[PDB]
Amino acid sequence: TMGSNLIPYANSPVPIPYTPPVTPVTVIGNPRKTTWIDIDLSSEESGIYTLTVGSYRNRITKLGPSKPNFIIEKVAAYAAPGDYKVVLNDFKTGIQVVDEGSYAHRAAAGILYPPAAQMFYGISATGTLNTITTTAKDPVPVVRALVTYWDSEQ
Amino acid sequence: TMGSNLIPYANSPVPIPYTPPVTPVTVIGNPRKTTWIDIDLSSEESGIYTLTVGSYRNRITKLGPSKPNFIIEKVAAYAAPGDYKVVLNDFKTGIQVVDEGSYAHRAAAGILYPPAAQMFYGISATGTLNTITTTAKDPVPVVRALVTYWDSEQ
Amino acid sequence: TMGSNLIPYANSPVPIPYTPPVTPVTVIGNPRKTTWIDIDLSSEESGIYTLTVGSYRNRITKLGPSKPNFIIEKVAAYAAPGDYKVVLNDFKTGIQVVDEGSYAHRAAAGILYPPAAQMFYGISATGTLNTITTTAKDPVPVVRALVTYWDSEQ
Amino acid sequence: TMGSNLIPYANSPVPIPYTPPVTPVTVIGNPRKTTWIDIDLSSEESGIYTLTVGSYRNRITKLGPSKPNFIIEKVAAYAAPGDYKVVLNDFKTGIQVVDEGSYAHRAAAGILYPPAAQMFYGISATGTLNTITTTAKDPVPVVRALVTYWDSEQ
Amino acid sequence: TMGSNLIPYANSPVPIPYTPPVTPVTVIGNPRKTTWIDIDLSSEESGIYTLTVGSYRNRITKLGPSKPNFIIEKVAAYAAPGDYKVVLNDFKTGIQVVDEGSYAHRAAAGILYPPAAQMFYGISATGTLNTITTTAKDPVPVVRALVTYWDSEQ
Amino acid sequence: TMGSNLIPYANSPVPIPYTPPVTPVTVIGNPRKTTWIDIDLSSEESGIYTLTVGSYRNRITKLGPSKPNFIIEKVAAYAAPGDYKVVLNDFKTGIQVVDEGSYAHRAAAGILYPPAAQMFYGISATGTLNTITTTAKDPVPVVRALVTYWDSEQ
Amino acid sequence: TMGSNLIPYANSPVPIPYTPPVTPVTVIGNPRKTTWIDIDLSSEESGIYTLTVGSYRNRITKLGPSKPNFIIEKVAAYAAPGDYKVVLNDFKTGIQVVDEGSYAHRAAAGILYPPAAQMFYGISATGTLNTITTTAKDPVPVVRALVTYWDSEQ
Amino acid sequence: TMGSNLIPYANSPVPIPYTPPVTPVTVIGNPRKTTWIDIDLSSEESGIYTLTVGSYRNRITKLGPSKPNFIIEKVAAYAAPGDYKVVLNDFKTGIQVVDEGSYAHRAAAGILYPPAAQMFYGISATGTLNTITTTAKDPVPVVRALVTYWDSEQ
Ligand SMILES: [Ca+2]
Ligand SMILES: [Ca+2]
Ligand SMILES: [Ca+2]
Ligand SMILES: [Ca+2]
Ligand SMILES: [Ca+2]
Ligand SMILES: [Ca+2]
Ligand SMILES: [Ca+2]
Ligand SMILES: [Ca+2]
Ligand SMILES: [Ca+2]
Ligand SMILES: [Ca+2]
Ligand SMILES: [Ca+2]
Ligand SMILES: [Ca+2]
Repeated sequence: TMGSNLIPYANSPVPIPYTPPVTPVTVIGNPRKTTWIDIDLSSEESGIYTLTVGSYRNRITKLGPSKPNFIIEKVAAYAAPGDYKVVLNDFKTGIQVVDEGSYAHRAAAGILYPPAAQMFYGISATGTLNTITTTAKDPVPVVRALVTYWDSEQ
Repeated sequence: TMGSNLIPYANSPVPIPYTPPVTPVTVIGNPRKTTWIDIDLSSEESGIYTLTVGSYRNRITKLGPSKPNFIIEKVAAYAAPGDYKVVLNDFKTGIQVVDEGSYAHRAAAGILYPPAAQMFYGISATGTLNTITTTAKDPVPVVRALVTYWDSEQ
Repeated sequence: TMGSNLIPYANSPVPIPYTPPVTPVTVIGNPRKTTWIDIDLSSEESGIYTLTVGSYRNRITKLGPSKPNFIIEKVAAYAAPGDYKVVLNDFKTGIQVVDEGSYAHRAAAGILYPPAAQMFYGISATGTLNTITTTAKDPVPVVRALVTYWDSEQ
Repeated sequence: TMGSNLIPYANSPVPIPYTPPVTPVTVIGNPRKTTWIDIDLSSEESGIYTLTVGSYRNRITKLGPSKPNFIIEKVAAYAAPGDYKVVLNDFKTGIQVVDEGSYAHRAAAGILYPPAAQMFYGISATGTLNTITTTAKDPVPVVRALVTYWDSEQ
Repeated sequence: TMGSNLIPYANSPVPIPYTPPVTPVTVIGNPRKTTWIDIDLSSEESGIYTLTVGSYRNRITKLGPSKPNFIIEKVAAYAAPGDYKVVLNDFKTGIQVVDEGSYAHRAAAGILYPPAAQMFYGISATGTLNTITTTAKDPVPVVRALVTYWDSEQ
Repeated sequence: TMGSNLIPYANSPVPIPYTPPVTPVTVIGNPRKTTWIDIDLSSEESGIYTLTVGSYRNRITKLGPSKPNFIIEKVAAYAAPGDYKVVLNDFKTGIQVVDEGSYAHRAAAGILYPPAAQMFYGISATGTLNTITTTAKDPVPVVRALVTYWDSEQ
Repeated sequence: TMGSNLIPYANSPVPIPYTPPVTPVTVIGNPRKTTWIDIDLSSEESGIYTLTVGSYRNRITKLGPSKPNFIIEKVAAYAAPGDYKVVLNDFKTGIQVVDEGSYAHRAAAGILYPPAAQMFYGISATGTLNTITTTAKDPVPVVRALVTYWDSEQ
Repeated sequence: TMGSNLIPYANSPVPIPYTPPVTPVTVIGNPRKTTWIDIDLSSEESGIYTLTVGSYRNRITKLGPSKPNFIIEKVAAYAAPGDYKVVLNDFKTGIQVVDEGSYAHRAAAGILYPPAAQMFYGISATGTLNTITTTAKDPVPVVRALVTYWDSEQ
């Protein structure tokens, strides 16, 4: 069941011997993980919430790595649930998305980065990546991002 | 293709907007990864190489986590390729495996831990888990282990 | 026919009410357009016609955007229809294409940029991209390029 | 795959030559784009929000064109999500739509312009097109409009 | 058989006339070739063998080009056949692979660069790309790399 | 997809490890390439344009090799597009081809060398291979040749 | 029937007009012909009849060409019909064939030259190609040869 | 493959013996060849270009025979590619063909001689066969003729 070659498999508190392959497995020292994350977005009175590389990086250090490398496949910004507008933006290209929402279906603006737009951000990389703009005197928006992070240290 | 709901997908250096779900995704703060690892096994003149929890832990810190939790699903010990014997052992139960090998098919002894034998080892856990015994005046053996590690810090 | 949910559709000078979706549509603030363009190529006595980023950009400002971003998917250079040669070149890689033509089938040299060769050129980007070389004392060649342009200003 | 006639297609950072058509492509100097837009609607104490041609035009200049031409295929007005009423109107014909809504399904009034009702608005055109009427002392409504805009300058 | 349009094809020491196409073929001045290469790796007492861009370039000049451009699709490092370990690494990302091997199946660590990880290296590019780490006092490892090289000079 | 044996393939800027074959690949140090070329043919007032081995060789050095070996599989000579005649000839055998053409279908004379007529020309080889004869006071003809070139230096 | 495009074909002493192709046919100035020949073989008292290149050439001048090029695909030597032996030989390789025959089935020795053994003999080529050996005081043998001859003069 | 009766056929530089037929092949001393030819047509200010038997004969001596016999199966006259007229004529019968052409499809007038109109022309035959008439002050026309020539000398 789990590669039991010698004796029958049976879930029990007692292990099971097996014959592993003739050759040790090829090992990946710094593996990768694709997973959604949540970003804090401390309140801003300007109404403009800037997503830097430091932001994603510091939020990715809370998933385990200390000095992470990452890429971004998607970014969704959700406003507060009320009658609010959120404007998501890619700082380099200029792609701009808008959505207005109600209390049930809150505002949702997403940008999607194809493999040719995906950019690798190291520990020395900085700069602004995405920018969120809500009307001033509004709650803080909700940001979700699909990243592929991995350890840098070899 | 990648969840493009608004415009057609096309791999290019320019991102693609999309409509994310009505609800943010459920996020796992400390994810898990099942992967084989390799353990150093500094030379021992007794011929006996003890695998403690500190060993697996220190080798799992090199995969990214600083204070990891882990379990073990398998352990394979491979001797040097020559005419040598390796004896693998589970210290608690007493399961003992032996193999002798030639230069092509090197010695290979594996123990397999079913879900009821899998034990969760935290950062405060210690003790001896596995013990490898080779004849004295022999090369250091090769240890492969399938672990499921994850961050502990919340 | 056009999303008429309330009353029947009928083309007439009188509009038709409808029920739009529960949620406003996700809006793309700076949309993209993939389209062929034509570049002027002022006469050169050297016989060498250099295509800079400023060239494509100034020719893309005539499609509407003032400060455009763009990528290039293809470049075809066509010589004059007579007995002439055109040499197209990518300045960075070094890819070089040649064609000789007659009065019916004029010379045609094309370079094709796959998604990994497509490069994003902003408003601060400059440099030479493509180079066309015709024999001196020849008519000006004809350049066609498939670009994906979009507004930069957010 | 992308019109590769000479060599096989392979996504890589290196372009691909190809044979373009015998004749250059027919070029459209001022292309068109059909897309939804969002209109600001500065607060009004009368409760009546007038949509002029200048409104749509100024909101369409933010999509890239400086002096745009446009037509309108649809107009949806959404009120605030609470217990509110929105009245949408075509100023010329007199078509009037009403909807009352709750916090989940917010008020939604749409007018739909068939090809015989679609009117071309230039840069010299003015006048009132649509009129929205909400009860005084109410939030500003949300307007979505499907336009087909294009550059005017030749 | 080989495009014989005038007379029948027959392999003989006498050529065969034919009617070539109406238009000369489109010519690629600097063609590309994807092929595996072998890198020398002069002995190092540190046990660490650094693969720079100069390394691949100098090994690619022996395939014919003088000033080559190239990309890398794969890198496999093979240790000596004995009881040895090889650690392959991508210097930028941090991907790390390990393998231990016997006399028959020698150690083999490979990294694979997808089209979005493939990077174009010119004649002015430098820096470290891959790093191999073997225990000190060990034989030199064996490096195989799939490159797509092409001439730069136009 | 590209030989990914360890993890799933996904085009991204992050490489993919893999298990290469048990044995390094057999490497070809001086590879071959079959491709059409174009030859300059400086104007001649005699009306006779002689194609030596030096001609093909110097035109093949512009494809990358410095000291190339080559064979010839085909030779097509195209005259100017007007009302002209071209006479192609193999200097050794005596095969002679003629064509007259109009402005649309320009003159085209081709000779085709089967594998028994294909001759290997080294860097010490010289002599006349093909001879083109156009009426004096005529434009220079266009020569296309399918060669299989390869590096000589070992 | 014979390419009659204008009027119906009818064999009669009156020609038939037709529309020839848009382009004149590609012309072969020195055509080739594969045909068997017969060689005189003036009597020799040694019993040995040497076939030089001059022999085949002089016998091929009687088929029309003055300065011919040729290759050889086969050589059959037939002895006199009585009780005689013929020995055919290739002078370069050393291939030797023997046959003895009766009055009905006369001696027949053939050598067959595959496309890699076929050699092109020009007007400057000389040397011995084939050698026939009959017992002294015997009639002259009969030689048949399949040649591919063509004019050399361009 | 090529009549190999003794040993297997294999293309190699080494010949192959075979058993030829019991009887030598029947030999044709002066073979025939049907092939198109091109005729020079020195410029004429009258605008009338007369095709004698000497013309075809002298143009057929350049295909190899010195004193040839021939017949004619077809004659196509092509004018210059511009706006010109060509009139082809059979001098004996009186058949007259006309065509006017443009720059793409040049003028083309053909006469076709069925087997009863085909006439055998020896080395003593003379006279006018075909006559071409173009307007004076025009380029020289292009004549193609399908002949069946053969050696006369026995
Ligand atoms: Ca690491
Ligand atoms: Ca269990
Ligand atoms: Ca954690
Ligand atoms: Ca890509
Ligand atoms: Ca914009
Ligand atoms: Ca315009
Ligand atoms: Ca080059
Ligand atoms: Ca051959
Ligand atoms: Ca070489
Ligand atoms: Ca000749
Ligand atoms: Ca007849
Ligand atoms: Ca004869």
